[PDB]
Order: sequence, then structure tokens, then C-alpha cells
Amino acid sequence: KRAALIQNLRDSYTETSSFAVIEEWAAGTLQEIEGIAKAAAEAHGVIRNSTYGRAQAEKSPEQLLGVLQRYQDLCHNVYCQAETIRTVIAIRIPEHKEEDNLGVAVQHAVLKIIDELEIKTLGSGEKSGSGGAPTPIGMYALREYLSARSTVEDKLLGGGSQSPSLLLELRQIDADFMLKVELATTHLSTMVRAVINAYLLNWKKLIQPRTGSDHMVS
Amino acid sequence: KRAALIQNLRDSYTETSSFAVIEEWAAGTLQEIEGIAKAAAEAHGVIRNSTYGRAQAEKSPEQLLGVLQRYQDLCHNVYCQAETIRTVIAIRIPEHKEEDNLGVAVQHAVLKIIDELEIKTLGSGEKSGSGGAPTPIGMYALREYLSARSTVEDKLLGGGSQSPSLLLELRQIDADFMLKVELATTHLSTMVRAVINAYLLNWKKLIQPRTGSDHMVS
Amino acid sequence: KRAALIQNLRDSYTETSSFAVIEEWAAGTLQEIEGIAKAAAEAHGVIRNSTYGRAQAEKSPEQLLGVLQRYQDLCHNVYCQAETIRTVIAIRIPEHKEEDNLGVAVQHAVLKIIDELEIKTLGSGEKSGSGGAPTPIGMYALREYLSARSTVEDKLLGGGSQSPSLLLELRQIDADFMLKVELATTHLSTMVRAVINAYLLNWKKLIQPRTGSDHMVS
Amino acid sequence: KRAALIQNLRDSYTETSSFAVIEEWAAGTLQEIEGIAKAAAEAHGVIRNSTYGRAQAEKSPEQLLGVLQRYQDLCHNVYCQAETIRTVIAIRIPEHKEEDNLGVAVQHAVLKIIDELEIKTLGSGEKSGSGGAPTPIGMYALREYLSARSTVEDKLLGGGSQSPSLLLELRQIDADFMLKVELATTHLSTMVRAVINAYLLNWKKLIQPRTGSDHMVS
Amino acid sequence: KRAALIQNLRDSYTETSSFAVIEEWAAGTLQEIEGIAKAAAEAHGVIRNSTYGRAQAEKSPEQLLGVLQRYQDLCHNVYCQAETIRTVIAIRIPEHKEEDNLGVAVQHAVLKIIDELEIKTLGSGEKSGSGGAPTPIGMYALREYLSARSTVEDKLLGGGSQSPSLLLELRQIDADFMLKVELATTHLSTMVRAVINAYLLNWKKLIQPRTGSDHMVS
Amino acid sequence: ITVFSPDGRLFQVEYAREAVKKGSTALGMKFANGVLLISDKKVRSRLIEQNSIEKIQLIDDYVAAVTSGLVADARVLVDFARISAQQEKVTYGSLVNIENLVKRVADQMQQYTQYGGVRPYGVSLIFAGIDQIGPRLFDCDPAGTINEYKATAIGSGKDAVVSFLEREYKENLPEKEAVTLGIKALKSSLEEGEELKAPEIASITVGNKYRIYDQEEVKKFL
Amino acid sequence: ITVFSPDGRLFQVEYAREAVKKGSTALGMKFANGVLLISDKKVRSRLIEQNSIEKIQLIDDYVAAVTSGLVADARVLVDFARISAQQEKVTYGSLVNIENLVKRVADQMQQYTQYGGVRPYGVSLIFAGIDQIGPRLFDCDPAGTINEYKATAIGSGKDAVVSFLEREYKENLPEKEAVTLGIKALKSSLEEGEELKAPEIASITVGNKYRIYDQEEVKKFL
Amino acid sequence: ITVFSPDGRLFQVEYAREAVKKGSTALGMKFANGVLLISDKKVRSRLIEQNSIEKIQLIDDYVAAVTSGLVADARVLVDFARISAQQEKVTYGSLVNIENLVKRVADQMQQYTQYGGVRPYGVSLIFAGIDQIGPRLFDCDPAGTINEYKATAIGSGKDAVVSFLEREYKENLPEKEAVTLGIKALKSSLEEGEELKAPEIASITVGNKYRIYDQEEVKKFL
Amino acid sequence: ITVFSPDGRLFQVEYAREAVKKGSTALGMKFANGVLLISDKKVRSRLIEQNSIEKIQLIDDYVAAVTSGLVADARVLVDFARISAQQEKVTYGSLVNIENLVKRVADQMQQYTQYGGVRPYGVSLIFAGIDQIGPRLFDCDPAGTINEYKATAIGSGKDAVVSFLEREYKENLPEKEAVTLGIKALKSSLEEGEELKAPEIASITVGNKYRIYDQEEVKKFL
Repeated sequence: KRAALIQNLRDSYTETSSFAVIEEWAAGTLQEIEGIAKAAAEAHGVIRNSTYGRAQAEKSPEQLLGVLQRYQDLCHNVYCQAETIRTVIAIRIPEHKEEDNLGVAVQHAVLKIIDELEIKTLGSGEKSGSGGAPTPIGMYALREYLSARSTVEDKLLGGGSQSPSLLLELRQIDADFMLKVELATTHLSTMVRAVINAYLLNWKKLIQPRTGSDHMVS
Repeated sequence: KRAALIQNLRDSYTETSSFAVIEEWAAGTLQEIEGIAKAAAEAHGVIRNSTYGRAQAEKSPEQLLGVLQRYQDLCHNVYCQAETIRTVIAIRIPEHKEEDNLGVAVQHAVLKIIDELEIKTLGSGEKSGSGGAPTPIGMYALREYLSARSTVEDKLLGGGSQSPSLLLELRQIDADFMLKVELATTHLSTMVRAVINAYLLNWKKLIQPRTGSDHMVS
Repeated sequence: KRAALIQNLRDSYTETSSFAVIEEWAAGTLQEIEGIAKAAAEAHGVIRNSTYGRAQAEKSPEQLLGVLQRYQDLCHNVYCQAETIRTVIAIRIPEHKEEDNLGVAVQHAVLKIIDELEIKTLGSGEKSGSGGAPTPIGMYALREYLSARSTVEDKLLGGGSQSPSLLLELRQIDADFMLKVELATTHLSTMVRAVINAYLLNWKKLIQPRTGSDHMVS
Repeated sequence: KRAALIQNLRDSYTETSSFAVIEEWAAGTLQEIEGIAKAAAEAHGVIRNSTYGRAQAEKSPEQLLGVLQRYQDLCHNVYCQAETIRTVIAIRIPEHKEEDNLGVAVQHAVLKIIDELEIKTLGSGEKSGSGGAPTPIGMYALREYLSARSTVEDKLLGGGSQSPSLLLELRQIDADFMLKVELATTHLSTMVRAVINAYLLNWKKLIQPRTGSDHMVS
Repeated sequence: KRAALIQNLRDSYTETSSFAVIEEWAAGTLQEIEGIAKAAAEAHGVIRNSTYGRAQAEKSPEQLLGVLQRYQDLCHNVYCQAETIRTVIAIRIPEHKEEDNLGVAVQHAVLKIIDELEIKTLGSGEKSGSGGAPTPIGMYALREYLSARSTVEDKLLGGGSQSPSLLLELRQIDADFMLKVELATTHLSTMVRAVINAYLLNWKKLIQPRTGSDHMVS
Repeated sequence: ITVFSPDGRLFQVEYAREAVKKGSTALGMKFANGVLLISDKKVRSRLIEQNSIEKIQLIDDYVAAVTSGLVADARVLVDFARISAQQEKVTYGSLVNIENLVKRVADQMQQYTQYGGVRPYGVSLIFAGIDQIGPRLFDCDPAGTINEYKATAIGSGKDAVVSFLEREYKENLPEKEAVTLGIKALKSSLEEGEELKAPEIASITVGNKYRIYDQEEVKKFL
Repeated sequence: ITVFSPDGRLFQVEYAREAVKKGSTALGMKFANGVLLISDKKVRSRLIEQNSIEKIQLIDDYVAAVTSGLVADARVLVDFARISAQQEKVTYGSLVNIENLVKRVADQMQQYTQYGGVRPYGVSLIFAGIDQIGPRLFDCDPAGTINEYKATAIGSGKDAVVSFLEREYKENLPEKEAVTLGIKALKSSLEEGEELKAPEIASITVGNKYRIYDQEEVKKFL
Repeated sequence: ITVFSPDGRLFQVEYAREAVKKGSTALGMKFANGVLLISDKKVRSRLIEQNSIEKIQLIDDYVAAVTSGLVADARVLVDFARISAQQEKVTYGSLVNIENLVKRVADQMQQYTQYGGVRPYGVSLIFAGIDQIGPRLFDCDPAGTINEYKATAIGSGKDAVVSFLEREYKENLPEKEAVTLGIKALKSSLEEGEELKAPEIASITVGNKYRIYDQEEVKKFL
Repeated sequence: ITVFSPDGRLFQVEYAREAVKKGSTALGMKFANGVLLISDKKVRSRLIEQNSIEKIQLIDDYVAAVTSGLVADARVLVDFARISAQQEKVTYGSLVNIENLVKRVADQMQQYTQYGGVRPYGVSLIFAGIDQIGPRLFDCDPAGTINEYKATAIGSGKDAVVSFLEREYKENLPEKEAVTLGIKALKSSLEEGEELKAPEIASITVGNKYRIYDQEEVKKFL
């Protein structure tokens, strides 16, 4: 039964599921992001007062790996939470029509900003499009970090390189990845705040995009 | 309570937050930018005057790194500061509608140039669009400098390369990176000035995009 | 105080700042561009009158280096002077409106010819877009030339390489880079002239894009 | 004084400067193109009925370098001459208006055909757009040739390669580059002819885009 | 003088010059295309009943070279012929106007289909657009083949590769390049026939796009 | 403005109904041998003169209307209704069935949804009075759709007031209790912690002319 | 111009209102047995004749108006109001209730918001006078919306003036004290450092005809 | 042609005013018991007739106008003023207050900014004459906006001429000194090295009818 | 069609001027006690009845016109000028000043640039004749703009003809010398080695009616 199938999608992801996301984003999520930005700031200042010898190419710094892991967990959580809100709106996109589309345009505009959050801000895709990657760092930053660091380490460790800028680059890879988290977290905070305001102003038309009973006909 | 969630957002990021940024930008930030341009011009003359030998490939110039680090710190601050303004506007984008959008259009117009400041001018993203990077240098200038220079250093130090142009190129990297900072700080001065003007002329519609209470109805 | 802030921007960058630039462009700038073009034409003759052996791969020809250097210093100054004009227009873009935009349209048209000068003509950006690099050669031509000659120098010096074409490529790199400087100076002359005309025809709306006193309402 | 700055620009590049180019194009230019086209055709017949061994990898053919060189010098002339026509139009683009732009439209249409000649026909840009490179060979054809043949020379000369198809491929680089000159000159002929027609049909609006003195208002 | 220069162009390339191409396309050109298609289908039937050893790597197959040489010449002729039609049209494009452009529109639509033929069908460009290359192979197919085959030959001959699939691939390059000639010729047939029809239906407006002389004014 | 959408809707009429939703709340209900009207007032400030621009408008001694939406549009319909009432009384000597008057007003509104070169009126009305059939209560919307009611409401609090009456409404109440119930239904539509300032009230019973409760008459209810 | 937006708004009327906000400030207030008008004039050049084209226009001996917004639109509306007053006096022998005159003007305005081929008037008016009911003060806007007031304002400084009167206004002041209050209210609306030149002032009391304060009597209040 | 923009502007009227800035320059100024007008004109050709030159048009013996902007629009409004002046003279036996004439002309111009299907007149006018009040000087613009002046100007040189008069104008000059002042004022509006050819001049004093300064009288002031 | 551009232009009117420029050259000039018109025939095809659809048209015995631009619009305007001349003569008994006739034609043209629902006439006219003031020559364009002249021209060759007359034109010439100067002027407007084949010529002098030269009389001047 068709209407029963629709009723079950809708009962399973309701305004309450999406509201609970928004609640969590206003409080716990923003606090966490602030926590990560501090750790990245702290980590960045450590590297700034540092001279790097070949010993630095011999050990991968656990403090940075952990800042980045923590950032990744958070991104992961935001992505799944955004998908919940996306689901709530998307299963309430009404029958396709060439009229009565004002609630629908609200649904499209909120979905578009969630797309941006998930695709641009969180860099979740495996290939970015023709508008590159706007966010300072994405979901797979840890792997970007390790891959960059290890090309240098490997060039510096054995028969190794005598390039003095290569040695400085290793330190610069460490510093920049901490900075990129500081930047990424600020940017994410803006997006998350923009989405809270957008959802809370628009939630009624997100849920019921058409309220359509006329008295004109009988 | 939905209204309180929105009111907490807006209470934390008021017109005062964004105006403080613009006040800072109009004074200290423009001076610091000009300062970096002067230092970069200073360091550039020093290089223009030099004959390069293999000793230049064995040490990376502290002066140029100091300039590039200064540029990075400034960019970092401006990025964070630009995000305070974006937050102030973005949390005041009103209920989505097909009408009464003259102020909303202002909000979008000012966010676009701030985006351009962040994305284009500051080159803060991981990847560029098919627009490219029209700024001479970005946020990760240290890393780009060290990476370009290390390549040439390794080729030079080996037995090293006998190519006479390659040793000249080691010098052109030093000069061109200072030139890039001079040009980029200039471009960035223009962008920061454009934004100060855009904000101060448009601020009331940025904060209250709609003034809505008819005398036509009751 | 907001008006004070706006006025201090506009006092610092006035119609005189941009007129000064246009006056310099009409005279000294265009003459310097002719000089550089003649010098490249000369160097190009000398290279045409030549056979190459690995003695040519052993020295990097100082006359070409000076033509390219002189081209870069020219581009650098035109860029900084362009930015003066952009600033003068940009801090006078008026309050965002859906009406009374005829002057604003002039401002954007002239900002656009100036962006083409800086981005496309002077190749000042880190990366060109999917529009391409339509100038024969950009701001970092010297670095382009050295790295292109390096490659062939390494190959030839190693016995290096036996290839008869590789040796003719070394001469052709020297020639083409002089050709590029000849073409680019011609292309730049046109653009600078196009902008002198554009600016001097339009400066009144560039500075005062609205004239807003009606006598219809009292 | 601003009108004098404009008048001096327009006195330096008059309708005569551009007519002179078109006269040259209609006569000597089209003949020289045909010249280059025949030379290339004979050089293609010579390589066709011809067997290759590694004695052809030990010298670069002078008949071919001569064709490509002659083609490059021609492109160089057409380019510089095209810039003359563009300066003549560009400095006569009038005050920016939302009305009275029918002649202005003529100016832009002709400017556009000239840019395609310069950018797309003559492959003068250092990096072409996403549209690619629709001309068979460009301005830097000589450099292209030596670069392509060199790669194949080093592979053959070495201990060389015993691949029979690589040796045939040296033959094909020789043939194809002559083929490309035959094709490109034919293509360039059409463009030059289309531009002679467009200029001569439209020159009055090109020089004087607006004729404006009404008798409605005194 | 001006009308004479236009007249000389139009006298040199008349409707008879374009009709002659079309007549030739309708008859001989299409039969030569069937020819190459027969030649390719059979060479393909040879390669299919063939097991390959190291011996097929020591010799480039002369029948395949021949089919490809044949295709290239045809494409050369068609391109050149296409250029005659584009010339006939392009030199008859009238004065630039915002009215009376119904025949001008016919001229542009026919010019579009000829560019599609030359650029997309014949692969005449040195570089493709982001529209890719929809033709199975282009103008420089022989060189495509030799380069592809040369790579696998090198790998197989050396102490060279023991991969069984690399052996099967040498055969696959031989087959595929024949298959590609079967496809390209068909595709080319459609396009030539589309242009015969387009020309023959539109030729009057192609030659005289305006008949301008109202009886309304005196 | 006079145009059908693919689904057969008149969007301009539907937009006019949006304007009606911003108006202040009013209601009517029939009671025992009678009918009443109660209107909320969005009172600007103490500078506004209150004796004035009444929400309840008598059409004649036996008939009254209350409106919601565009206030100038409403004033024009109320004038139209008064004159239309007088034209019937001149023609026949009296006004036998109030529903013909409401139909004349609704016809005029219907026309402005069918002819080009005008927009619809952004107005809903409730008419209440006594005629030969007895006490009457109609409403009328921007389309010219009319219904007869036992109890009804218009304006922003419409849905609240209507739901309350749907649970609480009883036929044939004595006037006192009808009024009290009405005040209750209005309060129900208010935002929590918002205070009923003092509405307009008016009632008519069979045999009688309309009475307009004065301020201290309304006080005994507030 | 006569089109609802999806939310029920008439954007042309709200744009007409923007024009009104650009006019200079005028106000009126009721006081013991009378009513007065005060108009701000930004008079500009010394080359202007200041002695004419006044902001306070007499409609008849007992009624005056002041306007804000498009000056030419305003003149045509004042002409309409004069003629319309005269038609009523000819018909009935007198004008009993100024409210009916204000409605006829407001009806003329409403109509230009409903019919195509016509734009609204870009005008706001205040009418003040004495009829058989007492001293009256009304306003009227581009939509044809009217209110009766104890005190009110129109023009650029409207909101300032009304804020001030909400705090400070008291009923039944003597003429002298009411003028003072009004003058003060008007000053509050100005930018500081910006001074207040000779405003227009007119008053009427029950049993009398309007007096316009001469240039000398106004000074004694500045 | 009659639409409000979001800021309450009427752009068609603003554009009709751009048409007025292109016309020749004219000025008027009051003097001791009198008023005068001075008009420039760019006659190009020597093939033109001087003396049919249609600038400074008498409306009646006591009233004259100059115009700037579209000359055909201007001619229609000058015919309207002439006929309108005659209709008043026939109704009342005279023309008591020139301001009422200027209002009728201005009302005709306002209507073309309000009704669709028609464009505004691209004209400004100055009217000068004597009535029962004394010497008058008015201007009138495409919107139907009017002001009364001591001195004023219209046309491309308007701004310069007004600036000059704002510094140099004094009241109650003798006719000779006023004409001289007007000529200086007009000369100041010219290009550098640009000579002023003979303008038209007309004056009137209390108790007389208009005089047109002839060709040679004008020359004395140059 | 009746719309101002932002610079205050009427583009439909300006485009109607473009149609006028495509028409055949005609000119007129005043001479000793007289006035003439010369109109380039510009015929082609021995199949047309030459001497039928004449460009020079009598309005009455004392007034002629020549036109350029759209031929059908032109015929309509000439018919209007004829009826309008007779109307004046029936009213007053004669036509005292030809300028008024020209104004009536011009006003009809002007209306068609102001009211929507119509396009301007794509016509220019020259009127030449003798009235109670002397010999007259006016032109009139699509805008209804008019000028009086000693000599003037319309049509494709206007600029050459005016340029030439600006040099060669002398005031009070005998008719035969005037006609020669005119043929001279008209020749100068032709492209290199183009051949002037029999224009129409018409002339009038004080105290006589018009004469149209016939074909044999014009050839004498070639």
C-alpha cells in the first residue's frame, strides 16, 4: 500500500529527528569545535618555537595526529547528522507541480545549504568539482597529512637529502596542518550557525510545504 | 524553545562583533599589510643585488621566511576576522520567501565579497576552482616557497647539476616569492578597503533586512 | 563613527590618485613598454644569427635575462598602479540597491577591464582558469624561461644528449622567450590604451555614481 | 587635460593605421601564407616517399625548420598587425551607457573576431582555454616540433630502441608538422579574409559608434 | 579602395567554389570513405584470425599503416574543402546590425555545422576542448597509432616484459585502430551528408543574407 | 489576476486571502432568538482616538458587518453594502432575506476576480442580523464565496476561535452566556501572557434593533 | 500596481509610502476645545518666495490639511478635498462630520490602488478641524487607510515626533501649552546641531474659524 | 510610466527631467515693481529665420513663459496655458492670481505622471507676470511641481545661473540694473571663450503690459 | 514609443527620423518677394507614370509642402494639412499666418509621440508659401519640431544641401537665379558621377498663386 509506505518513511524521520540535530548543533557540537580549535592552536604554537633536525623525520608527532583524528571524528558526526536533516526534508518533497511551489523552494534552499555543508565545508566527496575545495581542510585530512609528511620524511631519511628547505618543509607541513584545523573549525562554526538559523526560521514549510484547502470550489 | 536558540546565536554575534572587526581592519590591519609589503620590497632588493653560488642552496634565507611567515600570520587573522562578519550576517538571513528580499539581496552581495576575500584573495582553500588562483600568492606561502626551493636545492647539491640557468632559478624563486608577497598585500589592501566600504554603507540591512508591519490591514 | 570611517577611506584614495596613474600610463609607461619591445626585437635578431653548441648550454645568456627582468619590473608596476585605480572605484561602490544603478554599472564595467589587465594581460595570478593564459607571457616569465632552459641544459650537459633537435630547442627557447616579450608588450600597450580611454571617458560616474536630490517630495 | 589625453591617443592610431593593415592583409599577407602553404606541401611530399633509419635521428631537417620558422614570422606579423586594429577600435569605445549602443555592439563584434584570430587561430596564448586549441598548430610550432622530435631522437639514439613503430614515428612527426602547416595556413586564410570583410563593412561605426545631436530639445 | 577589396574577395570565392566542393562530396568523397572503410574492415578481419608472438613486435604492420595513411589524406582534403565553403560564407557576412538578421542566422548555423565537421569530426585541432573528442579517431591517427604501438613494442622487446596481456594488447592496438577507422568513416559519412543537405537547402541566404530595398520611403 | 493555473486555482484570489489572515479577530454567533458580533481591536497607542473607526459597522438597524483584511477595501465594501441595502428597501419597502444583500456584495467581489484591470478586494466579512426568516449569520471572502453559520470567525485568530467554538458552541444560549462564551473563544486565540484589552460587542434579538454594548457594558465580561 | 504578492501585500502602495517618508515633518494635536497643526518647512534657497506654496492648506474655514510625499500629487488631492467639501455644503447646507470628507478623499486614493492603468498617490495627509461632533484630527495614507487621533505626525520625522508625544502628550492643554509641546516634539525629530527655522502653525477652537499664526507669533515659541 | 520604484521614485519623471537639462538656458527675476525674463538660444545656421524664434511666449498681455526641454511638448503646454488663461478671463472677467493658471498647467503635467498610456511632458517652464497680488515668478517641472521665486533659471545653464544669482541677486533693483544682472548671470553659464549672442528679453512693470525688448535694445546690454 | 530613456531620449522618435533620412532630397528657399521648392524625383523604371505621385503638394493655391520618409504616412499628413487649411478659411475667411497651419500639423505629429497605442509618423515636411506677413518657409519633423528658414532641406541628401546653401545662399535673389542656386545645391548632394534627372520645381511670389514648372521648363535649368 503506497500511502502506508510514505507514512512509514515519514514517521521514521520526523521534525523531531531534525530538531534534535539542531539542538545538539547549538550546544555540544559548537563546544566540541571550539575544543578542537584550541588543541590545534596549542599544537601550532609548539611547532612555531621548534627547530627540526632529522630526528623529527624519524618520529611522527602524536599530538598532531590526534588533533586531526579528533577533527575527523567531528566531521564524521556532522556529516551523519546533516544527512538526518536532509532525509527529513527530502521525504517531504511533495508531488511535482508547476505551481504552489513556495514551500518547495524553501525545501530546496535548505537542502542546498546542507549540500554545501556536506560537500564544500566538510570536503566529504572523493573528488571535488570544477570549483575545487574551498575549505582549508576536509574529512581525510589525516591521510593528506601523513601522505605529505612521509614523502618528505622518506626524502630526508636514507643517502638522504641535504636540502635545508626540505627540513624546514617538514616543520611547515606540521604547522600548516594545525593552522588548517584552526581555519577549518572557524569556517565550520559559521556554516553550522547559518544552518541552525536557516532550519529554525523555515522548519514549518520544510515539513508542510503546501497547506492546500480551498473554500472556492464545491 | 526555537526563538531562544536563535536569540542566543544573535546575542553572541551582534553588530558590535562585526563592527569591531571593521574598525580593526580600517586601522591596524591595513598598516600591518603595508608593513609586510615594505619588508618584502626590502628583502626583494637584497636578492636583486646578489650573485648566487652553491652556498645559497645549502641554507634557506631567514629573511624571506620571516616575510612569508608574517604574511601567513596576517592572512590567518583576516580569515578569522572575515568569519566573524560572515557569522553576523548569515545568522540574520531571514525566513525564505519569494518577496521582500531587497535587504536579503544586500546580505548575499556582502557575503559574496567576503567569500572572495577568503577564497580568492586569501587563497585559503585546499584546491582552486576552474577560475584558478588570481592572487599572486596565498595563505600557504611558506610551504609553497619551501617546496619550490627544495626541489632546486636537491638538483643543485646532488654530484649536483651543472645547468647555469638552474642556479639562476634558485635566485628567481627567492626574488619571485618576495615579489608575490608585495603584489598579494597590495591586492589584499584593495579587497579589505572594498569590504570596509561595503559593510559600513550596508550595515542596517545586514542586521535588519526586513522592516515588516503594514498599516493596510486589520 | 561610520561616516568618518568611510570618509577616511575616500580621502586616502581620491580621483587624483587614479588620474595620476592614468597620466603616467599615457606617457612614461607606454614609452618604457616600447623600449622593452625594441630590446627583445634586438635580442631576437642576435639569436636568429646563430649556431648552437654545448657552450651555449653552459652559459645563461645575460642579455635575455635583462630583457625578461625589465619586462617583469614593468608588469609589477602596472599591477600596483592598476590596484590604485581599483581601490578608488571599489571604495565608492554605493549602498546596494535594486534601482539607480546606471553609475554602478559603469564602475563594474571599468573594474572588469582593470581585472582583465591584471589577471589576463599581466598573468599576475598563481593559477589561470579554464579561460587559459591568453597573454604570450606573464609576470613570472623569468622563472618560466630559466626552468625551461634548465631542463634542456641538464639534458645536454648530463656526455649529455646526442639529439640534434634538443640542441636547436635550446636556441628556440631563447628566441621564443624574446618573441613572447615582443608580443606581450604589444598586447599590453593596447590594454593600457584601452583603459586610458575607458577611465577618462567615465571617471565622473566612477567617482559619483549617483546624483540623488529630487524636488518631487516635500 | 583629459580631452587632450584622449585626442592624442586617437591621433596616434587613426582609421588609416587599421586600413593600412587591412590593405596589407588583402595583398602581401595572403600571398605569403600561400607561399608557406606550398613550401610545406613540397616538404610533405619529400617525407612521404621516403624510408627512415637512425641517420634521420642524427640530424634535424633544415627544409622543415625553414617552413616552421617562416610560418612563425608570419604569425608574428599578423598578431602585431591585429593589435593595431584592436587599438584603433578599443580607444574609440565610448562612454558606458545603458542606451545608444548599436555602434558599441559593432565595436565588440569586430573586437571578438580579432581576438579569435589572435588567440584561437594564431595560438598566441601561453595556455589555452577549456575550449582547447582548435587550430592545427600555433605560434610556437617550431618549439613544439623540436620538443616532439627530440623525445623520439633520444629514445632512438639511446643503446637505442628496437621498436619498429618508434622509427616510423620520427617520420610521422616530420610529415604531420608539415601537414599541420598546410592546414593552419588554410585556416588562417579564411580568418584573415573574414576580418577584411568585417572591417570594411563596419569601419564607420567602428570609428564613430555614436552620432549624437538632437533637435527635439532646445 | 574599400568596395573593390570586398569585391575582389567575393570574386575569388564564389557560390561556384562552394557548390563544386558539395558536388565532389556527394560523389567521389563518399566513395573514397567507403573505400577506406572496406580496407579497414578487412585489415580488421586479418588481425582477428591472428595469434601474436614477439615477432609482431619487431615489425609495424604495413597494411594498417596504409589504411591509416589513406584516412589521413581524405581528412586533409575534406578539411581543406570545408575551408572553401567557410570562406564563401564568412566573406559574405553582412554589416553588423540588431535587425534584418534572419539570413545572417542561416550563415552562422551553417558555419557551425562546418566547424563541427572540421573540429569535432576530423579532429583537426592540436588540443581538444572540455567537450572532449567525440570522433573515434582524428586527423593525426597514424601518429596516435605509432605512439601507442611504439610504447608496447618497447616494453615487450626490452630483457623485456613477461606479461601475457601486454602481448594481447599489441594485437588489441592493431585491431582497435582499424575498428576506429570503421567507426570514424561512418560517422564522417553522416556528417558529410548532413552538410550536403544543409548547404543545398540554405545556399541562397548563405550568399545573399539580406535583400534590402523597401518601397516604403521616398 | 483573472487567470487559472494548471490545477485550476486562482492564485491572485488566494493571495488576497493572505491579507485577510493579518486582520484582527472577530466572530459571530447565533443564540436564542438572536445573533451577536464581537471584535478584537489592535489598539495602536493612547494617541489613537478610540470612539472611532469601529470594527463593527451597522449596515442598517437590523443588520451589521465586521470585516478583516485591507481596511480601505473593507470600507468600500461596507459603503457598497449600506447603499445596496437602501436600494432594496426603496424598491420593495423592506429587506426580506439578508442573504440577497450578502450575495450582492459577494457578486461585486466575484467580478473583481474575473475581469482584468482590477485586483480582488483583500477582505472577508461577517454579516449578522434579523430578517423574515429569523437571525442570520453569513461570511463572505475575497472570492465572493459565502456561507451561512451558527458561529464563525475571521482574521488572524480565526483557526483558534473556530476550534474553540467547535468544542464549546451550543445553540440557543441566552445572550449573556453567548457573549461570555464569545469572549472566551477570543481569549483562546491570544498569545499566552497577552491580555484581552476590551472588544467591540453588538447584539440583536427578534423584534428589536441592534444594540452596541458600550465600554462599561463590555467590562462586566473582561 | 493592483497586484497581491503571495503574502497578500500590495508592493506599489508600500512604495508609494516610501515617497511619503521623504516629506518634511508635520503634526497635529487636539487641545482643550480645539485642534492645531504644525508644519516643518525646509525652505532652502534665499531665491524662493517663502510667503507662498504653504504646507498647511485650508480646505474651508473650519478644516485644514497638511501633506507629505509627492508635492504635485498632494496638490491635486487638496483640490479634490476642497471641491468635495463644497459639494457637501451645497447638498446639505453644512458639513456635519469631517470624517465623511476624509473618507471621500481616502476612497479616491484606495481606488488608485485597485484599478489598473494608474499608480497610487504618493501622499499622506492630516486633516484637522471642528465639525458638529467637536475638534477632529485624522490621518490618511497612500492606501486610503484612515485613523482619528488625539495627536499624530507625518513626514521624515514621523516616528521621532510620535515617540515624543506618546511620552509627553496630555489631553486638554491650553492652546499656548499645546503649541509649546508640539514645537518641542518637532525639535526632538531633528538631528542635533541642526536648528529649527520658522514652522507653519495653525489652530482652531470651537465657535471660531481657523487662524494661521503669522511669522511674528511663531517666533515667540522658538 | 507611472510606477513607484522600491524607494518611492518615479523614474520616468526623473528621465523627463534629463530631457529638460538639454535645453537652452532661461532665467527670470523680480525687480522694483516688475518682473523680467531672459532667454538664451543656440541658433546654429545663418539659414534660420530670427524673429519667428519661438522663445519667451506671451500667455496674455500681462503674463509670459519661457520653456526648456522638448520644444514640441513645450509648444502644446504653452497653447494650453493660453486657452486656459482665456477661459478664466471669460468666467470671471479677469485673472486675479497667476498662481491658479500655473497650477492648471502643472495639474495637466501631473496627470501624465499618474495615468498609464501616456508619457510625461519633457518640459520645465518659467511663468512671469503681474496680477492683483503684484509681480509673480513661478517655475514648473515635468512632475507638475511648482515654486514661486525671486529669481530662477531653467535649461542646461541652470546650475551656474542659479549659483550666480544666489551670490549676486538683490531685490528691488531698477529694470536697467536687473537686466544687466541677468546678462552677467547668463554669460557666467557659457563655455570659456564662448561669446553670448543676443538673447531675448521681456519685462513688465505694475500698470503696464509686457514689452519685448527689440533686437537693438538688447544689444546695448552686450 | 512614448518612453523616456535614462538620458531623456525618445528612441521611437529618433528611429522615425531614420526613415526620413532614406527619403529623396528636397529643399526650399526664399528669394526676392518669393519662395520656391525643388524636389529630387529619383525615379526608376520607364513603367511608372512619371508626373503622377508628385512629391511637391499644394495645400492650397498659396501654400505647398514637400515631404520625406514613409510615403503613406506623408500622404495622410498632407491630407490633414489640406483639411486644416480649409477649416481655418471657413472660420476666419482666410489664412493670415501659415505658421499656425504648420503648428496644427506639428501638434498632430507630437501627439503621436506622447500617447501609447500609436507610433510617430516617419515624415519630415517643408511648408512654403505666402501669407499676410510675406513668403514663408518652415520645416517640421517626426517629433512635431518646427523651424522657420531662408533655405532648408530634408531627405538623404540634406547635409550636403544645407552645407552647400550655407556657403552659396544669398538673400534677395531673382527667381531664375534662385532656381539655379537650388539645382546647384541639389547636384552637390549626389554621389560622384551620379546624374540629376528632372526634379519638380514650384514657386510663388507676392500677389500670385503657385506655379508648378512643367517638365520642359525644368530641363532648361539642367
